[PDB]
Amino acid sequence: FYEKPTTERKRAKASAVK
Amino acid sequence: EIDYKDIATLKNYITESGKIVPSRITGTRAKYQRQLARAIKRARYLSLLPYTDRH
Amino acid sequence: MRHYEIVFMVHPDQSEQVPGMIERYTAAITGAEGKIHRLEDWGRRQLAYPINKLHKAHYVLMNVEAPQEVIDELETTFRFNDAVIRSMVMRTKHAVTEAS
Amino acid sequence: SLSTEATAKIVSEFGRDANDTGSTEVQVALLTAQINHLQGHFAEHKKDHHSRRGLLRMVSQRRKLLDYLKRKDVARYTRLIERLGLRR
Amino acid sequence: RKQVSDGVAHIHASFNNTIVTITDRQGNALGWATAGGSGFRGSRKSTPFAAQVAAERCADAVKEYGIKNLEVMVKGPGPGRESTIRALNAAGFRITNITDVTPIPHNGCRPPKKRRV
RNA sequence: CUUGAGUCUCGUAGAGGGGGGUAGAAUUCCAGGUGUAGCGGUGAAAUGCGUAGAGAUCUGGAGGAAUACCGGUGGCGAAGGCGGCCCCCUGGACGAAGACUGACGCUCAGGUGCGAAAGCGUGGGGAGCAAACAGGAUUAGAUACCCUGGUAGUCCACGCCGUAAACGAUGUCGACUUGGAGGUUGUGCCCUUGAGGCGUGGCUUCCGGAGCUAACGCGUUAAGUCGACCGCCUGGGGAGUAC
Repeated sequence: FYEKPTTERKRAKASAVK
Repeated sequence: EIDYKDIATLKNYITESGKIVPSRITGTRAKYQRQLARAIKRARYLSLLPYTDRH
Repeated sequence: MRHYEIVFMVHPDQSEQVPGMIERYTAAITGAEGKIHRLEDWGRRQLAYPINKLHKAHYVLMNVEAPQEVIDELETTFRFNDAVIRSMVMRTKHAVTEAS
Repeated sequence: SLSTEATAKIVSEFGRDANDTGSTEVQVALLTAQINHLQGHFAEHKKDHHSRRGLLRMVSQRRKLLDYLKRKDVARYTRLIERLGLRR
Repeated sequence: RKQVSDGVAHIHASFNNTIVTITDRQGNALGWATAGGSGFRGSRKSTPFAAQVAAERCADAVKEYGIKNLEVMVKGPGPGRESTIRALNAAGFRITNITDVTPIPHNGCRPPKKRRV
């Protein structure tokens, strides 16, 4: 994506952090 | 302490193919990890240690 | 004058002229106030992976405290040379004692 | 950049004594030594914009120290900027 | 004929098709059979039920050469990866090693910006 | 005058820039060998590629473009942005003690300079990818989604453009004001025995009463309590449009 993957890896840190 | 040719104490910080093992599998304090990564990358370059298992 | 801890590699099947590399490089670097402070030759070895023909190669170190201007012309001497394979000049890394 | 002895001589002759780094003329001439060195860099690259920010920062601080010389003590100002050729 | 008795089996497990080629270490592909070309066509009828068809025909296609213990390496993901291993092993062969060596890149090129729906 | 601001001694970290090389995987192409009737493609399909030797395989060779793993709620930068490795030049930042100037400061209309991506100009380059354009399905129709090709562009140097949901939708600077848990980078003392304990810095992410808010929420990195400057707002459309 060149701009999503830094967003999902900085969103799903809402998914898979706790 | 660390350098790029202590090749003995690096096969404990890579896998069989040479993919650097992450920190969250070893826990080496985010600095020794960087230095290890550079050592490992310039050891793959210089061919002491393989890029990939087919490399 | 900054510390430069370098590493060479030459085709393994002419280690006869490795002393030629010595008598060239060490002389040319000592000419400029250089000193080969901790030199060690691991000699004939086995790579992690092949290089252009053969799985073997020939490791030597030089590991100088050279001035910066002469080591780059050394690298130029590598660049067109055939008997060498890969160099890796480094930087002082906050110059430390013998490694291995 | 600039070396330790290169700054040491500037602190030496331009300071009222040894270790007078702080007097504004020492700072001015040390900054102008560095600027004169870096013109030779920036004439080589011309696409290094993340260093002309630093060059401009120190040219701006040099002008800001010079104006302070001008108000506080004129004689040192008019004796320095010809020892440097400064304030063209 | 030559009867090398061993060989490196190839499973180019693509997604729409999983063709398999049998060979020894020199890279001399002597026999091969195509899952999606084993009479079968389409996509869901070229799925690994066809892969075992290709495996059995290839076993028939090279049973004249007498290859007993078999090395296999795979390319690509896909359903035509697992069932074919069991099929070829049960089809008069003996295994040597299984792997899928599908070439992950080091960020080299651009593959397409395909379906979006 | 020394507390504001700045110089020097000294180290610490870093995808901060600019210029050079350099490696290997991966797509593609080309040459070679083996041998073979399909390959690809999707919700089924043809266009396509191919019986010549395609796909598949290994052997090499050319080129261009990006740097798997580490990698992170990480780091750096004024922002835009910056990830292989090594060197050359360079820019900041921070921390330990010191020394030195003596208010040298903050903000800044105009002004100057940097400004993602597209786009333009003149010459190269061009592997993939691909607006446009072709051909095949879809649909009621399809100029779209979908597939097969595919040019500009994407890459490089020089020049221009100046815009973005350029966003923390939070201007810069300073002072004050309960706590907790992390992160990253210095450092002081302690048997560092060590990992650290006791402290101290900086940057940083997440909770949370005071307080503030319409509210969500912010909450020592404030949207709290104040100060100095600057920019902007004044119902929706018309309109960021005409001139």
